[PDB]
Amino acid sequence: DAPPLTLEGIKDRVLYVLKLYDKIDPEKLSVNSHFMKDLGLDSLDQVEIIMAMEDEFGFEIPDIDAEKLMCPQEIVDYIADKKDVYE
Amino acid sequence: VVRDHWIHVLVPVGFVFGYYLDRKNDEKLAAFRNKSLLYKRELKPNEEVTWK
Amino acid sequence: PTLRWQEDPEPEDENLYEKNPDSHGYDKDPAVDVWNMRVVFFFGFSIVLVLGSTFVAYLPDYRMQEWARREAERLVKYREAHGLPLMESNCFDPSKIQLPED
Amino acid sequence: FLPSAAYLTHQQKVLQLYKRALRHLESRCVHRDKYRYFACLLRARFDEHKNEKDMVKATQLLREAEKEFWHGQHPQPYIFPESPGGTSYERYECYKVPEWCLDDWHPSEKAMYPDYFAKREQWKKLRRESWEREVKQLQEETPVGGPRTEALPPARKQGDLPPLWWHIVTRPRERP
Amino acid sequence: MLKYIIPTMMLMPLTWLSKNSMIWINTTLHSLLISLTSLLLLNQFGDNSLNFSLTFFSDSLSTPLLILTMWLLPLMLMASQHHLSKENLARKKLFISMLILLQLFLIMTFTATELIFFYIMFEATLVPTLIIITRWGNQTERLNAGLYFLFYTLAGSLPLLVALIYIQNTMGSLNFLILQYWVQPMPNSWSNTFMWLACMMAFMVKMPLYGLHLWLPKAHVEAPIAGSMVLAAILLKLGGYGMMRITLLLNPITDFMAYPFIMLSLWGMIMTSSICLRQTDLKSLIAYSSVSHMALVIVAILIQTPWSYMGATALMIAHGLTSSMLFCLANSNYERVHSRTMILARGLQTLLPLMAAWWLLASLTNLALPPSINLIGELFVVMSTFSWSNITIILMGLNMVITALYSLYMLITTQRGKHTHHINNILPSFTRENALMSLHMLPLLLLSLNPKIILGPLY
Amino acid sequence: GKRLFIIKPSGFYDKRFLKLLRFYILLTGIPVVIGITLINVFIGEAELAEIPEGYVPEHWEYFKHPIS
Repeated sequence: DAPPLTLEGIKDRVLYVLKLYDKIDPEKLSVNSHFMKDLGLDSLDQVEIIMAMEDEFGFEIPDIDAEKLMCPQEIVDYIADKKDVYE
Repeated sequence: VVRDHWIHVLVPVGFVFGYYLDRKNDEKLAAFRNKSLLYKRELKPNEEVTWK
Repeated sequence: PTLRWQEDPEPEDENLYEKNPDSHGYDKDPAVDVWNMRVVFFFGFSIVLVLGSTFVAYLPDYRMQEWARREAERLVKYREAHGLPLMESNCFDPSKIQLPED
Repeated sequence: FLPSAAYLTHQQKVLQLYKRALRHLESRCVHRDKYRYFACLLRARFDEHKNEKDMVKATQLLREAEKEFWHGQHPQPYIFPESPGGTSYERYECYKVPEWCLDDWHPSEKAMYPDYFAKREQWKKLRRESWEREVKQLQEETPVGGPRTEALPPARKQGDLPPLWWHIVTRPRERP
Repeated sequence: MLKYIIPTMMLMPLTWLSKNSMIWINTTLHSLLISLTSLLLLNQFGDNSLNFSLTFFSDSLSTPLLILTMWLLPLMLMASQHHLSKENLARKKLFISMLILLQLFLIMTFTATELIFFYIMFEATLVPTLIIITRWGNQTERLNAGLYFLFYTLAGSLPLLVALIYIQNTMGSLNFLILQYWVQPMPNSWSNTFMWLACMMAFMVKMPLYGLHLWLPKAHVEAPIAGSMVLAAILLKLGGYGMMRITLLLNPITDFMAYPFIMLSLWGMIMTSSICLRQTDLKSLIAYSSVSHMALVIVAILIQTPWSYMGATALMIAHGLTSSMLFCLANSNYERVHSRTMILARGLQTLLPLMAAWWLLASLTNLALPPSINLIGELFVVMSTFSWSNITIILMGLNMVITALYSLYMLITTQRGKHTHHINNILPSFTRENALMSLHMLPLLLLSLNPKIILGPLY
Repeated sequence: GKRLFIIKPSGFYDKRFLKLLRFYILLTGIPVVIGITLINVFIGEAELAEIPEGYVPEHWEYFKHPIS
């Protein structure tokens, strides 16, 4: 029970499940994008996104962090911290 | 090799000494040599002893 | 303006390792610790433990056990071969007894 | 009870309620489709009075929401098998050996693994090389006579490592 | 027997005229030689005791205890370094010679014939233990520990002398056979009640019974390891040995006058097993465990069945080995961290991965794992007390359950779940402590195979 | 380029102690068992006869096993 994770792979999987989400566009979907400034979605659907990451990868993230991710790059960084992603 | 160290040889000498003195004390306690009703045979065949 | 003491700052926690990585139990004298290991095993197990195990595994009949086994065998065989009931009660002879009277 | 501030806020309190109610609705509801329906219904129920300029009616509705939530929770809320309370709770803690060990080995095994221990020795020289001056100066330099916070500033000054990092970096890998 | 007395004397000037790095091999080697020398003793057979003089003799109660003492000395002597090896040479020599004089009066005490000689050698057993625990008591209340110790043991053991002199000048001499072969029953006058109360109460103090068990815990938490092992194993089972001898007299009134002490022992056994479930200071849990096992011993002594005496002496020897071992492991943990508390030193399944095997083995012997001797003892005592009364088995089984739980809590509290990761000073296990564990738990399993030796006179 | 580095406590002191323990029990565990095997394969235990007429034994010549 050890499939190897990598940074490009986790980036692709997180961007896949963000692009599959409804009320964003596949055009203006950047890695360095805000969940507050440019995507314009609210805190509620932001924590729906946080729930999507928790339900995909298989672990909770605490609410001391769920205040303050707000961008996909720090999402990738935080699952990189939970998983310690090197071979 | 005795005068090399005499410190290490002391307690077997002491054990043999205590053993010999217990032999001498039990031989001083040589009453009822055959006078029991349960352990009584004749002195046989050579020399007059049943325990020493 | 006062201390009440004058001694060393204490203690100095000596790791007994990190000067001898091959070290046995006690302090950093290198040879005599190996001598301590050799004496506490060779004169503590190699001459005490297995020899004591043989010496106490068998010895004569402690509290007359198998003597009593074979003696009871012969006595019950006698008391079957001469008809009288085995283990006669009243172990002392009632002819040699005197009850005080009323 | 949190490291950042002295309280959460009203906003994050409502938010944690939403996360808990949504998680309990997962634990209540199998088959995932009626789950998705009821989750959108719960989203609409919070959409009914999101834009109250009032505050006291908002927190009173928060308290009544907690009452209807605690009446309607689940006996086994669906805790993930990595969370505390869950199935794992440091499941492979058998091999989570701290790294102040592995230097108390006999030099035979230090000859068995030479390059790792050479690089570990230069890690420890990196640790001691910048331990006193920069780290203790940045700790006794910035804050007030009372610290009054549980964060700590980085070493943005010029060079070396942010302070108090050793037992943060050198942790077990959480699956050995 | 003087063949055992006089080399124990001649092991003392050995320690004086050996030098630095020279006392140690001499003392340890020669004490192991004396262990073989008393392993030679076991000859005892059939009809009676065996008389090693007009002055000394050995009952078969005395043979395994005497062999246990001469086994326990070199183990103890190796155990009592690394906490005094950095002290002075003359003080170290004084410590070793104190232990040798201590063992000498223990052999004097176990091989007694007359009860007055037994009493003199009883308090001669007392006086080195005092000096050891007070000089190396290693904590701030060794003062109060030694003071409580000596005043409890003397002031309990003081009228015992008067009662024995009264028996001396009302029934002739005090050889154990002439205490036997001539003893007549003594009726229920109140002077007989006070005489029985004096003798039995002095040894009650020395067991301890429940109303006088706070003698013990200060005297073990503020003692060095050598005096603690001496005190626990040899002194408590020596008190049991003394009551086992002197209970031959005064059987026609012990039935009428033994009712409060049994009930005190039973309810206090339950209370003591309860009190060692929740305390800190891990060293003291073994002490209250010892109070629990000695309460079971006292139940076994005051009921007067041969079943009871066989179970009593087996419980004595097995609990002596268990308590001495477990004190040595607690000293190992205190050598690791300078705490003595329970909740601090944690983890240690990862680190020192075979120290935990010895903790597990000691904890399961204290559980009374079933081939061991401790279950043999406890089981025959439960059988004899159920023949005593059809009701006391509630207390015995509830003792068994709470004993299981606190022994297991001792196991999985300090050595299970998570290291506190601010320790970072504990060394990997030395060869010495592993050798001490191996000297403990080879003879316990080897007697677990063949236990027909250690049963008492009523074999 | 796959394998990683486990962090063990130690192997040296532990395996050294147990190697010394098996060696220092085995050094007189083997010749004593060989000796008692030679005893009960050569020297004989005893036979089950009775007391001869007009002859007293020692306090030995009483026991089954010869080493006892």
